[PDB]
Amino acid sequence: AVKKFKPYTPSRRFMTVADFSEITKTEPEKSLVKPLKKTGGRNNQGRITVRFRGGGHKRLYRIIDFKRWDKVGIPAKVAAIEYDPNRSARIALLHYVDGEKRYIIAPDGLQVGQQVVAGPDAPIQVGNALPLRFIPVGTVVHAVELEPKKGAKLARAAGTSAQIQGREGDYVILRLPSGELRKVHGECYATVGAVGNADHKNIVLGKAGRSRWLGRRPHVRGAAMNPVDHPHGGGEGRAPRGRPPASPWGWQTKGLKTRKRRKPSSRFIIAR
Amino acid sequence: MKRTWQPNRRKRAKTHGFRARMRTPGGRKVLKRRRQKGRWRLTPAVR
RNA sequence: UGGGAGAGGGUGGUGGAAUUCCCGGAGUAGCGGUGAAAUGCGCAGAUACCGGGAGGAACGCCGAUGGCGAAGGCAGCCACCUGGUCCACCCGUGACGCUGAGGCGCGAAAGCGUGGGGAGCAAACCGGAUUAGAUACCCGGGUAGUCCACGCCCUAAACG
RNA sequence: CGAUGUCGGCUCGUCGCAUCCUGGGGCUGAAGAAGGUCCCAAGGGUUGGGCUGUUCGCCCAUUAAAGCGGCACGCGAGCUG
RNA sequence: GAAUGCCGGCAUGAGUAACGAUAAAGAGGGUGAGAAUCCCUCUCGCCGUAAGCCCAAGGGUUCCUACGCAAUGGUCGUCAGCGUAGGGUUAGGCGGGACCUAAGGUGAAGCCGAAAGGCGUAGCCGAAGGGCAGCCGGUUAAUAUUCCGGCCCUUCCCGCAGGUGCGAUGGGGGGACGCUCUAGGCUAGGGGGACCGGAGCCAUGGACGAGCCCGGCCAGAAGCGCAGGGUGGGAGGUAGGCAAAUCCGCCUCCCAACAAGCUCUGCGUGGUGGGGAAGCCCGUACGGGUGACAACCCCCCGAAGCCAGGGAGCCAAGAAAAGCCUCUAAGCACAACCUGCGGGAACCCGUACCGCAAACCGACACAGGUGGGCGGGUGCAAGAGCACUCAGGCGCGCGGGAGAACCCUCGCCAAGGAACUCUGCAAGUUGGCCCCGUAACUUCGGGAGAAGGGGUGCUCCCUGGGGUGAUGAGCCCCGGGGAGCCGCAGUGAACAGGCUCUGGCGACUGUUUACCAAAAACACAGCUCUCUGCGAACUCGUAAGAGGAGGUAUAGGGAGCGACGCUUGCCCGGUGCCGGAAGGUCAAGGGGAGGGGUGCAAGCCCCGAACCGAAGCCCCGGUGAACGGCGGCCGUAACUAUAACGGUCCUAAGGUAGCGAAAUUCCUUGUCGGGUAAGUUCCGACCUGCACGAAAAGCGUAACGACCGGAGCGCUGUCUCGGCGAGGGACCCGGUGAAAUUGAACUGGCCGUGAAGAUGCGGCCUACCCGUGGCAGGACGAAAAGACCCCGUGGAGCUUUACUGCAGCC
RNA sequence: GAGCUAGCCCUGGCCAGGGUGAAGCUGGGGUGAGACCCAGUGGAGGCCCGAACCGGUGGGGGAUGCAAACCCCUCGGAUGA
RNA sequence: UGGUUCGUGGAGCCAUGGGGGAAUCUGGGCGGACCACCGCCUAAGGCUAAGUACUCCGGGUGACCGAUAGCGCACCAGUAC
Ligand SMILES: [Mg+2]
Ligand SMILES: [Mg+2]
Ligand SMILES: [Mg+2]
Ligand SMILES: [Mg+2]
Ligand SMILES: [Mg+2]
Ligand SMILES: [Mg+2]
Ligand SMILES: [Mg+2]
Ligand SMILES: [Mg+2]
Ligand SMILES: [Mg+2]
Ligand SMILES: [Mg+2]
Ligand SMILES: [Mg+2]
Ligand SMILES: [Mg+2]
Ligand SMILES: [Mg+2]
Ligand SMILES: [Mg+2]
Ligand SMILES: [Mg+2]
Ligand SMILES: [Mg+2]
Ligand SMILES: [Mg+2]
Ligand SMILES: [Mg+2]
Ligand SMILES: [Mg+2]
Ligand SMILES: [Mg+2]
Ligand SMILES: [Mg+2]
Ligand SMILES: [Mg+2]
Ligand SMILES: [Mg+2]
Ligand SMILES: [Mg+2]
Ligand SMILES: [Mg+2]
Ligand SMILES: [Mg+2]
Ligand SMILES: [Mg+2]
Ligand SMILES: [Mg+2]
Ligand SMILES: [Mg+2]
Ligand SMILES: [Mg+2]
Ligand SMILES: [Mg+2]
Ligand SMILES: [Mg+2]
Ligand SMILES: [Mg+2]
Ligand SMILES: [Mg+2]
Ligand SMILES: [Mg+2]
Ligand SMILES: [Mg+2]
Ligand SMILES: [Mg+2]
Ligand SMILES: [Mg+2]
Ligand SMILES: [Mg+2]
Ligand SMILES: [Mg+2]
Ligand SMILES: [Mg+2]
Ligand SMILES: [Mg+2]
Ligand SMILES: [Mg+2]
Ligand SMILES: [Mg+2]
Ligand SMILES: [Mg+2]
Ligand SMILES: [Mg+2]
Ligand SMILES: [Mg+2]
Ligand SMILES: [Mg+2]
Ligand SMILES: [Mg+2]
Ligand SMILES: [Mg+2]
Ligand SMILES: [Mg+2]
Ligand SMILES: [Mg+2]
Ligand SMILES: [Mg+2]
Ligand SMILES: [Mg+2]
Ligand SMILES: [Mg+2]
Ligand SMILES: [Mg+2]
Ligand SMILES: [Mg+2]
Ligand SMILES: [Mg+2]
Ligand SMILES: [Mg+2]
Ligand SMILES: [Mg+2]
Ligand SMILES: [Mg+2]
Ligand SMILES: [Mg+2]
Ligand SMILES: [Mg+2]
Ligand SMILES: [Mg+2]
Ligand SMILES: [Mg+2]
Ligand SMILES: [Mg+2]
Ligand SMILES: [Mg+2]
Ligand SMILES: [Mg+2]
Ligand SMILES: [Mg+2]
Ligand SMILES: [Mg+2]
Ligand SMILES: [Mg+2]
Ligand SMILES: [Mg+2]
Ligand SMILES: [Mg+2]
Ligand SMILES: [Mg+2]
Ligand SMILES: [Mg+2]
Ligand SMILES: [Mg+2]
Ligand SMILES: [Mg+2]
Ligand SMILES: [Mg+2]
Ligand SMILES: [Mg+2]
Ligand SMILES: [Mg+2]
Ligand SMILES: [Mg+2]
Ligand SMILES: [Mg+2]
Ligand SMILES: [Mg+2]
Ligand SMILES: [Mg+2]
Ligand SMILES: [Mg+2]
Ligand SMILES: [Mg+2]
Ligand SMILES: [Mg+2]
Ligand SMILES: [Mg+2]
Ligand SMILES: [Mg+2]
Ligand SMILES: [Mg+2]
Ligand SMILES: [Mg+2]
Ligand SMILES: [Mg+2]
Ligand SMILES: [Mg+2]
Ligand SMILES: [Mg+2]
Ligand SMILES: [Mg+2]
Ligand SMILES: [Mg+2]
Ligand SMILES: [Mg+2]
Ligand SMILES: [Mg+2]
Ligand SMILES: [Mg+2]
Ligand SMILES: [Mg+2]
Ligand SMILES: [Mg+2]
Ligand SMILES: [Mg+2]
Ligand SMILES: [Mg+2]
Ligand SMILES: [Mg+2]
Ligand SMILES: [Mg+2]
Ligand SMILES: [Mg+2]
Ligand SMILES: [Mg+2]
Ligand SMILES: [Mg+2]
Ligand SMILES: [Mg+2]
Ligand SMILES: [Mg+2]
Ligand SMILES: [Mg+2]
Ligand SMILES: [Mg+2]
Ligand SMILES: [Mg+2]
Ligand SMILES: [Mg+2]
Ligand SMILES: [Mg+2]
Ligand SMILES: [Mg+2]
Ligand SMILES: [Mg+2]
Ligand SMILES: [Mg+2]
Ligand SMILES: [Mg+2]
Ligand SMILES: [Mg+2]
Ligand SMILES: [Mg+2]
Ligand SMILES: [Mg+2]
Ligand SMILES: [Mg+2]
Ligand SMILES: [Mg+2]
Ligand SMILES: [Mg+2]
Ligand SMILES: [Mg+2]
Ligand SMILES: [Mg+2]
Ligand SMILES: [Mg+2]
Ligand SMILES: [Mg+2]
Ligand SMILES: [Mg+2]
Ligand SMILES: [Mg+2]
Ligand SMILES: [Mg+2]
Ligand SMILES: [Mg+2]
Ligand SMILES: [Mg+2]
Ligand SMILES: [Mg+2]
Ligand SMILES: [Mg+2]
Ligand SMILES: [Mg+2]
Ligand SMILES: [Mg+2]
Ligand SMILES: [Mg+2]
Ligand SMILES: [Mg+2]
Ligand SMILES: [Mg+2]
Ligand SMILES: [Mg+2]
Ligand SMILES: [Mg+2]
Ligand SMILES: [Mg+2]
Ligand SMILES: [Mg+2]
Ligand SMILES: [Mg+2]
Ligand SMILES: [Mg+2]
Ligand SMILES: [Mg+2]
Ligand SMILES: [Mg+2]
Ligand SMILES: [Mg+2]
Ligand SMILES: [Mg+2]
Ligand SMILES: [Mg+2]
Ligand SMILES: [Mg+2]
Ligand SMILES: [Mg+2]
Ligand SMILES: [Mg+2]
Ligand SMILES: [Mg+2]
Ligand SMILES: [Mg+2]
Ligand SMILES: [Mg+2]
Ligand SMILES: [Mg+2]
Ligand SMILES: [Mg+2]
Ligand SMILES: [Mg+2]
Ligand SMILES: [Mg+2]
Ligand SMILES: [Mg+2]
Ligand SMILES: [Mg+2]
Ligand SMILES: [Mg+2]
Ligand SMILES: [Mg+2]
Ligand SMILES: [Mg+2]
Ligand SMILES: [Mg+2]
Ligand SMILES: [Mg+2]
Ligand SMILES: [Mg+2]
Ligand SMILES: [Mg+2]
Ligand SMILES: [Mg+2]
Ligand SMILES: [Mg+2]
Ligand SMILES: [Mg+2]
Ligand SMILES: [Mg+2]
Ligand SMILES: [Mg+2]
Ligand SMILES: [Mg+2]
Ligand SMILES: [Mg+2]
Ligand SMILES: [Mg+2]
Ligand SMILES: [Mg+2]
Ligand SMILES: [Mg+2]
Ligand SMILES: [Mg+2]
Ligand SMILES: [Mg+2]
Ligand SMILES: [Mg+2]
Ligand SMILES: [Mg+2]
Ligand SMILES: [Mg+2]
Ligand SMILES: [Mg+2]
Ligand SMILES: [Mg+2]
Ligand SMILES: [Mg+2]
Ligand SMILES: [Mg+2]
Ligand SMILES: [Mg+2]
Ligand SMILES: [Mg+2]
Ligand SMILES: [Mg+2]
Ligand SMILES: [Mg+2]
Ligand SMILES: [Mg+2]
Ligand SMILES: [Mg+2]
Ligand SMILES: [Mg+2]
Ligand SMILES: [Mg+2]
Ligand SMILES: [Mg+2]
Ligand SMILES: [Mg+2]
Ligand SMILES: [Mg+2]
Ligand SMILES: [Mg+2]
Ligand SMILES: [Mg+2]
Ligand SMILES: [Mg+2]
Ligand SMILES: [Mg+2]
Ligand SMILES: [Mg+2]
Ligand SMILES: [Mg+2]
Ligand SMILES: [Mg+2]
Ligand SMILES: [Mg+2]
Ligand SMILES: [Mg+2]
Repeated sequence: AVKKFKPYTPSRRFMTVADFSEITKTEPEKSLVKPLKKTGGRNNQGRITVRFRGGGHKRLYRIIDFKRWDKVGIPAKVAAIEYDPNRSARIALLHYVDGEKRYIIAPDGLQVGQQVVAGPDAPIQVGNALPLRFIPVGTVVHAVELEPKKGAKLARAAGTSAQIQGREGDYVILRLPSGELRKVHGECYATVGAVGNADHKNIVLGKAGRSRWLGRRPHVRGAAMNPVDHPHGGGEGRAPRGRPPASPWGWQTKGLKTRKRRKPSSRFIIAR
Repeated sequence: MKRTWQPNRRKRAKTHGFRARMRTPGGRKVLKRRRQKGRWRLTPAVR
C-alpha cells in the first residue's frame, strides 16, 4: 500500500516507504525486549565472516513466541500490531487471558480485538496454531515447525506462506515458499494465515544511504579488485570474467549446487 | 600534522604492562629475556 | 402495488471430462507426423493400458436464426451484492419532455508498468520437407503473450 | 649506465653561406617596366595572426624579404612542462 | 693510502646562507661591572568565537620565593619555563574507589586442542554512561566548592518517642532513552534610563548642562507565589511473572476525567551573609587606602540553558544493571522496618603549574596536530561572518642603516583588449539585501541567483501594523507615502557569484591512490543469473565454537550490470554448470583358475588369469544477464556508377536493432556543411566500422560535476611592452653563525691532439697581484653503486589447460 | 605492534545564521460519490547559500623549508553514506 | 608411517595410527623376504649408582688482550640515548 514521494530531491524520486496503516502501537512492550548485539559480521575471533555489514540503526530485539504449544488451550486477545525492526513481518501483541503477554508475528488479516488460540482443537481460523496433522489439506499456513517442539522455522518472512498438499502416514506434505515440496512431521505446529506486510517486496530504497541504515555496507565487485583479492581482479582496462565466474574464495557462482549430497534430510524432500 | 605517538596511560599499561605480559607465554619470555639481560625496567614505566 | 424471464455486471466458493508432467505396475520394437516423407521421441524400456498425485486454462450434451446489455461484450454450478427491462391493476405527481456542442464514464483483441501464474495453444526464434528460391503455406520444437490483481493504452470490417 | 636530463615553446645570442631581401655585375629567347639564370657579396634586415604539443606544414593579412643550416637536433645549476 | 670502508679529530664552503610568520615600535627614569633585550612611567601598534578565561588528556616541580649567569635561550641579558636552596598541592558534599552495568576482557560448570593453549551459560572485572549528599564570598608570595565566615545537606552507629506484620542476592514497577520541528513560563546574558550613588572635569570656538566619565549586584534554608513534570481511586475473580505474595499482569461492574488531590523539580521572594567601579593618594616587581553609612531602582531584547520523563510529526523504530518503590519466602515477630529528635562516627588516591601551547604529539622556546564549556559591545538584513573595540593578553628572544640588480607579497596605468599561451594558467569583471523580470529543455521537482535590469546615504513632514506594558505613555520589532540635501561615488571601509551557447563521460549526494593521480575509476539505489528448507548455503577455526541469525525464499550468500526511457538478436561444435539407476574405461578390496620356493611328508610362504568392484573421465541431452564467437569469392538493373537479385566455398553461427573518422579511424588535417579574416581541435553530416554493438551491456536522457573539449559576451599587465610605486629579503655595520662538496692545485682563449667533447698535451694568442655585487656557458658541475637496455642458470608479486604437491570437496 | 592508519562494536559530544517550501491538515470550489483545483497552515529533504568542523580543486610561495606534506589566495561537503 | 647405513629396494629388525586377532614351555620372538635344519633370547610392569655433558658461582694457570684491544661495560652499563 506503498507510500511514494514527490521528486523534490533526486533520491526522493524513486524512494518508497510502507504505509504503516496496520500499526496500532508505536512503542514496544517493556518486558519483551532485550538488546540486539550488533556484530558487524564479526565472529568471536574478531574476524569478518560476512562481508559488508555494520553501521545500522540500533535495534532492540523483540522476543517472539515461535513455539505456541507452550500455552495450549489458553486463548489470547490481539491487543496491538507493531513494527519489529529485526524482521520483515509485523508482530502482533497478544494479551492472553492468563495475563502472560507474548508477541507473535502477524498474519495477513488479523484485526486488533480478535481472539486466537492454540490447540489441536482450535478453530481453523487466522492466527490459530494447530499441529499440521489437524489442519485441513489445502490451507495456507505459516510459522511452520520443521521438527516437532523445536520451534517455528518455516514460512516466517513477510508475505510468505506454505500450503498443505497431502498427508502421508505420520508426515504431511508442504508446498514451501520456494516451491520445494517437503515432508514435515504432523505434530509440528503451524499457524494459519499467510504472513502480513505482503507489500514488503515493493519497497524501493531510493538512495545509497537507506542501505546503510539497515547495516548493509557497500558491496564491491570482484572486477574492481586486484588478483590477490579476487579471481576476477586485474586486467589493464576493463575485464570480462576471463574464467568461469567465481567467488572470492574460488568456487563457481553460476549454477554450482552445494546442497550436501549425502544429507539425511534429502529422503524427506520431493522436489526442489 | 597528527603524528604517531599519542600517549595514553591506560593504553600503555594495559598493552605493555606487566599484568598483560604474564597472560601470554610469549610475554613471560619477554621478562625472562630482560631479566637475563639485566634491564632496570622489565616493563614500560607508566604512572 | 403484485408478479416474470434472462450467458446483464461485481465478489467469494465449488464440480467433472480432457491435455501435460511426476511417481508405481505391466509391457513390447516402434510412436508421432504427412499428400508423401523428414526433423523429432524411443531397448537409457518410448506409443498403446491401469492406479495415485500436482498444476493451469476453458466449461461438452442443454445449445439454437435462442436470451441479455447502450455499445464493447456475456455460457459449469452455488451463495452474496447490483443494474437494466417487461406485464397487469389503472392508484399518485401532474408537461415534470426529446435531442445534446463541450465535459464525464464505459470501451473486444493486440500492446505497456509492478507482482503472481504458466497445463494447452502460440508472434519472434530454431530445425525438417516443398520449390528455381521459402524469411511462408505443411511438419517437429519454442519465448513473450493468452490467465489473475491493480494502473495505463482508446483502436477496428467497434457493421444493421 | 658509482647518471652526459629527451621533443616543442620562451629568453639570450653567436657563427657558416651553398643568399630570401637590399648593393655591384655577366648572359638573356634583356624593346620599356617586370622577370629568368649565373658570378661577387654577409654589413644590416628577415612581420603579425587562425589550426595543431608540435618541429615541419597548410591557410589569413601584409612585406623590400617573410632564407637554409651549426653551436650536445645551441640554450631546463635560465624558465615552462 | 685507497674498500661511496669503521671510529675519532680537524679543516674547505665562510665570517657566507640563516637567526623560525611584514602584529611595530619610540622616549624618560631605575638597578647593574656590563642594558635596544631586566623593572617602572608615558606615547604607539596587534588579537579580541582569541593570540582572552574554565575543564579533560598528556606532561611531572616546570608553581612561589631568595641568591646567581658557566652551559640551555638561534643576538644580549642584571632576565628566564635555566643552576643552587627553601617553601607550596589540606575535601563526608569536586573527580575516582569501599555502588551498578555496556562493547569487550576474564571465567567455577562444561566443550575442544600433540604441548603451549582455544572457546564458554551464570559470576566477576570493565566508564566522559546510570546513581549519589555544596552554594556565595575572604585570606596566601604560592592551595581552596579543600582553610576561614555565613547558610544548607547525605550516609552510617547507639539511644529514647510514635507508627507497621518486618523480612531477601528472589517476583513486579521504575530507571528507560531515537531524529527533526516546536508551545508556555523562567534563568543566564545584554541594551537603555530623565531615577539612585560617586571622586571629579568645562579644556581650544561654544556648553554649568534631563551635561561628560564610572557603577547601580551575588548566594540564600523553611514558608508562600508563579511555571512545569510524574501519577487514576475503590471492589471482587485469577490457572501467567519457573516457590509464595495483598505486588504486577488479565477480566468484571462502581466514582474521576480531571493534573481537582498527592508528591517532585525549576524560577522569583525570602531570616540573614557578602561584594561594591571610574578617579585620587601610593612604596614594592604585585597589591593597599579613600571614594562608600555607597547606590544597590525602573524599562527593553532574550537564549541552543532550566521546568525535563514537555508537545507534535517521521522511519531508519531508537543500551544494561544498580540506587528507589512495592510484593512475598524462609527466619523473626523480647525482633526487624519506617518517621521525628539527640549524641556519636564518616576512610584510600588526585588537587601545585602549562593546557590551541615555550611545559601535550612533532629530535628544537618548530608558522603543523590536539576533545568539552564561557566567548561582551556597535554597525553591516541575520550570524560564532566581517571591521573596530570592553575585560584580558600580546608586539611573536637579533638589531641598526642604506633605498642597486634580482626574488616574494601588494597597488596603479595611456591606446588596444586573449593578439600571450597547451589552456583566459594567473589576475581582473561579478559580488550583500529589496523590487521588476527570466528561454530552450524537463523526470513538471526543476532549469532559477537563468539571463538582464532598477533601487541602496542623509534631513524634515504625514501615516499602518504587531510584542511588552492597562486598551495609554514610553521601550522593541516590522512597513507605506510626500517633500528635500550632499558627493565622482550612498552593501561609500571590510566580509559577499563573472555570464551564456555546445559536446564527451559518469544518472544524482558520496568514496579513493595518508605523502606527485579526486577522475570517465570505486560506491550507489535499481536489473538479472545462480546457490541456499535451516545443525541452511557461505565464511574464520585442526577442533570446540562463532558469524550468517537469536534471521527462515518478500530471507541469506556469490557474480555481473549499474537511476530512468526504448531494448538486450544468432551460434550449445570446444570450456564451465545442470539433468541422465544404460554402456566403455577406472584404484583399494573380493575372487581364485593355474604356476613357483621349500620340506620325508602334514604343512609354511609367494605370485597370480576370468569375474564382481564407487566417484571421476568418455558418452547422451539441456544451458548466454555462463566462458566465449558472430565470414570469404564472383556475376547481374532502360549512360556510367551501384546492386534489390543470384551462383559458390567454409562455419557451430556467419553482427539484428541502434550508433559510427567515435575516450574506438592506421591511411587521416577522410570528404561535405557550420563557426573564423584564416580552425590537424570543436559541432552537424556521409559510411570506405584497419579494429562499435546490446547487462566487461546498446542507443538516448532532465538535473548534477573543483572531471575533459569548442565558441562567444563582459573584464583585465596574459600580451603588444613595458613603466612607476609599497613592504619582507638582497646590499653596509654591530652580535651569533651552518651545509651538502672537497685527490692535490700555482684552475685563461683558439686551432689541433689524445679513449673519439682539454685550465693540465702541442703550436700560436692573450693575460700585473687581490677582492665585492651580479649572470649562469663550462668545470662531461652536486645529489643518489641508472629506475630505461642487457647480463646473473639473482629475488619477489601476479597468472594459467607448464610441472609437482597441499588445504578443501566427491 | 590497530596510542598512526582502515573497518566494526559500546558510550558521550558537535553542526552559527539564512533561503526553498514535499506530505499532511483546515476553509473554499468541484462531483452522485470522487479524483482533482485554489488559497491558508504546515516544516520534508544523502535540497540550496555560508562560518565552526571535515576536506584538499587550481595557482603561487616553499625546496640544507616554519614543516621528513607547511604557508597564502582559490575551492568541495557542511542534517548526513 | 617413523627409526637404523637402508631414499621400496630381495626389506628383515625395532616403535607404531587403522582392521582382523592366538597361546603359557609340545608356548613365543630372533639369526635381513621365504622354507627346513642348527642355534640365540624369554616381549606386552617398573626402579637402579659410577664411569658421561655444562659452567650462573669459587680457585689456579697462560709463547691471551692491554682502554679503537679484552666481555657490550676496567669508569655506578645493559646505563645514558
Ligand atoms: Mg529489559
Ligand atoms: Mg569474546
Ligand atoms: Mg582475543
Ligand atoms: Mg558494486
Ligand atoms: Mg583496479
Ligand atoms: Mg592481503
Ligand atoms: Mg587469484
Ligand atoms: Mg580477469
Ligand atoms: Mg581493453
Ligand atoms: Mg387516474
Ligand atoms: Mg401550466
Ligand atoms: Mg481497451
Ligand atoms: Mg488483453
Ligand atoms: Mg503483462
Ligand atoms: Mg506445440
Ligand atoms: Mg508450428
Ligand atoms: Mg455485425
Ligand atoms: Mg649512461
Ligand atoms: Mg662521477
Ligand atoms: Mg658566395
Ligand atoms: Mg640582389
Ligand atoms: Mg641584381
Ligand atoms: Mg640580372
Ligand atoms: Mg629591364
Ligand atoms: Mg580562438
Ligand atoms: Mg590551440
Ligand atoms: Mg626536429
Ligand atoms: Mg640560426
Ligand atoms: Mg641529430
Ligand atoms: Mg637540444
Ligand atoms: Mg626544453
Ligand atoms: Mg601540469
Ligand atoms: Mg604531461
Ligand atoms: Mg693500494
Ligand atoms: Mg683510509
Ligand atoms: Mg669522518
Ligand atoms: Mg671558515
Ligand atoms: Mg661581510
Ligand atoms: Mg659565496
Ligand atoms: Mg651574499
Ligand atoms: Mg643575510
Ligand atoms: Mg650607574
Ligand atoms: Mg578523565
Ligand atoms: Mg594529570
Ligand atoms: Mg616535554
Ligand atoms: Mg628542574
Ligand atoms: Mg631574583
Ligand atoms: Mg645564560
Ligand atoms: Mg656557577
Ligand atoms: Mg647567550
Ligand atoms: Mg633554537
Ligand atoms: Mg649584575
Ligand atoms: Mg616563574
Ligand atoms: Mg628555577
Ligand atoms: Mg574499606
Ligand atoms: Mg568499610
Ligand atoms: Mg566494584
Ligand atoms: Mg559488576
Ligand atoms: Mg578465554
Ligand atoms: Mg590444561
Ligand atoms: Mg562473556
Ligand atoms: Mg561514573
Ligand atoms: Mg557519571
Ligand atoms: Mg560526588
Ligand atoms: Mg569562591
Ligand atoms: Mg594559582
Ligand atoms: Mg565549610
Ligand atoms: Mg512487607
Ligand atoms: Mg527489574
Ligand atoms: Mg528488579
Ligand atoms: Mg537582567
Ligand atoms: Mg548624578
Ligand atoms: Mg573656549
Ligand atoms: Mg546598566
Ligand atoms: Mg541575577
Ligand atoms: Mg536573590
Ligand atoms: Mg482500576
Ligand atoms: Mg505462584
Ligand atoms: Mg487535564
Ligand atoms: Mg523558596
Ligand atoms: Mg572597594
Ligand atoms: Mg580602587
Ligand atoms: Mg516527550
Ligand atoms: Mg549484579
Ligand atoms: Mg587545588
Ligand atoms: Mg589549580
Ligand atoms: Mg579550546
Ligand atoms: Mg615542543
Ligand atoms: Mg619534524
Ligand atoms: Mg622542549
Ligand atoms: Mg620563540
Ligand atoms: Mg607552536
Ligand atoms: Mg592552517
Ligand atoms: Mg580543533
Ligand atoms: Mg553570545
Ligand atoms: Mg558579536
Ligand atoms: Mg549607516
Ligand atoms: Mg547586532
Ligand atoms: Mg550580514
Ligand atoms: Mg555559543
Ligand atoms: Mg573573526
Ligand atoms: Mg588593552
Ligand atoms: Mg623572531
Ligand atoms: Mg591613483
Ligand atoms: Mg592598460
Ligand atoms: Mg582606460
Ligand atoms: Mg572590450
Ligand atoms: Mg591565440
Ligand atoms: Mg602566438
Ligand atoms: Mg578551450
Ligand atoms: Mg582563473
Ligand atoms: Mg565592484
Ligand atoms: Mg544546459
Ligand atoms: Mg522554478
Ligand atoms: Mg540578478
Ligand atoms: Mg551623508
Ligand atoms: Mg518578554
Ligand atoms: Mg498587549
Ligand atoms: Mg543615485
Ligand atoms: Mg566584496
Ligand atoms: Mg570527441
Ligand atoms: Mg559521478
Ligand atoms: Mg547513462
Ligand atoms: Mg550540493
Ligand atoms: Mg561529487
Ligand atoms: Mg596523493
Ligand atoms: Mg609516500
Ligand atoms: Mg590531488
Ligand atoms: Mg537499470
Ligand atoms: Mg523488480
Ligand atoms: Mg576450515
Ligand atoms: Mg551456528
Ligand atoms: Mg544468534
Ligand atoms: Mg537472493
Ligand atoms: Mg543478494
Ligand atoms: Mg561497470
Ligand atoms: Mg554503462
Ligand atoms: Mg526520456
Ligand atoms: Mg547477448
Ligand atoms: Mg556454445
Ligand atoms: Mg556446451
Ligand atoms: Mg551440447
Ligand atoms: Mg555430469
Ligand atoms: Mg586385485
Ligand atoms: Mg587374496
Ligand atoms: Mg589379490
Ligand atoms: Mg562409475
Ligand atoms: Mg553497366
Ligand atoms: Mg549470397
Ligand atoms: Mg540475426
Ligand atoms: Mg572531422
Ligand atoms: Mg568556412
Ligand atoms: Mg565559411
Ligand atoms: Mg572543415
Ligand atoms: Mg563530428
Ligand atoms: Mg564513418
Ligand atoms: Mg575500431
Ligand atoms: Mg565496447
Ligand atoms: Mg566488443
Ligand atoms: Mg556482454
Ligand atoms: Mg551514449
Ligand atoms: Mg547527457
Ligand atoms: Mg554539461
Ligand atoms: Mg606585468
Ligand atoms: Mg618593479
Ligand atoms: Mg621595496
Ligand atoms: Mg654580519
Ligand atoms: Mg679539443
Ligand atoms: Mg693549453
Ligand atoms: Mg703541465
Ligand atoms: Mg664573484
Ligand atoms: Mg657557468
Ligand atoms: Mg643563482
Ligand atoms: Mg651543468
Ligand atoms: Mg653530474
Ligand atoms: Mg650500477
Ligand atoms: Mg620506479
Ligand atoms: Mg637460464
Ligand atoms: Mg631465478
Ligand atoms: Mg584430502
Ligand atoms: Mg584506532
Ligand atoms: Mg541551524
Ligand atoms: Mg499546502
Ligand atoms: Mg529546512
Ligand atoms: Mg545538503
Ligand atoms: Mg555550503
Ligand atoms: Mg563550539
Ligand atoms: Mg582531524
Ligand atoms: Mg582523504
Ligand atoms: Mg592546496
Ligand atoms: Mg604546490
Ligand atoms: Mg569553502
Ligand atoms: Mg558552490
Ligand atoms: Mg625411513
Ligand atoms: Mg622405512
Ligand atoms: Mg629413489
Ligand atoms: Mg627399510
Ligand atoms: Mg598395531
Ligand atoms: Mg593396533
Ligand atoms: Mg616379525
Ligand atoms: Mg637373533
Ligand atoms: Mg625372522
Ligand atoms: Mg638367516
Ligand atoms: Mg637371541
Ligand atoms: Mg621385565
Ligand atoms: Mg669463573
Ligand atoms: Mg701485550
Ligand atoms: Mg672497549
Ligand atoms: Mg691509550
Ligand atoms: Mg665495546
